[PDB]
Amino acid sequence: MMTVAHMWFDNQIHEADTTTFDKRSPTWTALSRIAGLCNRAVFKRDTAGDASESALLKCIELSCGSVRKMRDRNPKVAEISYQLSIHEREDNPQSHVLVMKGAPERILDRCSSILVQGKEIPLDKEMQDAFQNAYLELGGLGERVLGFCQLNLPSGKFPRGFKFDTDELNFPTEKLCFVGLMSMIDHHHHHH
Ligand code: NI
Ligand code: NI
Ligand code: NI
Repeated sequence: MMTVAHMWFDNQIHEADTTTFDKRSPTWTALSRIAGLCNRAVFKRDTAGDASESALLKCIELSCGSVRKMRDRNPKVAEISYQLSIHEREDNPQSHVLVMKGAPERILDRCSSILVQGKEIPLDKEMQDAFQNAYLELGGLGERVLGFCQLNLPSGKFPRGFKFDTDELNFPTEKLCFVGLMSMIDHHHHHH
């Protein structure tokens, strides 16, 4: 049974509440959403979906509340299974946000920018290294590591009700904004 153990964002490793750290950061707001929306899985309880998304669903459910309700005000418009999905932003219904997850390194390659304390900054060398190092620690704990990114689709070219072509990409899947990593562990010993 999977459970999110750690995560990397705002350039810092975080412990997942086994009972994230500071939720204040808007970066955590986005990661949380990417982990809840780019996720097919419903009901640490009885799952229905693959292991990883099961854990994510549990993590976000406990850390942020009803993901059921999160998925409700962020209508799925398109989807693929990396894994991605586009939604009508709760923020402003008129625009869309592309949420994607998958292999850390492959994910990283599709990102030009990255969020640090809510601020989007180019994903230069320094940051790529911060990522490699993080990716090394978490993977080194024998945990399954996932990468999370998103992209606020321009409302001009992708207005509300734009027919996204899931097969033949009718949109961009490159130059996304890296948000964070989330590592999960395959077992437990006791509960607190
Ligand atoms: Ni730890
Ligand atoms: Ni153990
Ligand atoms: Ni203990």
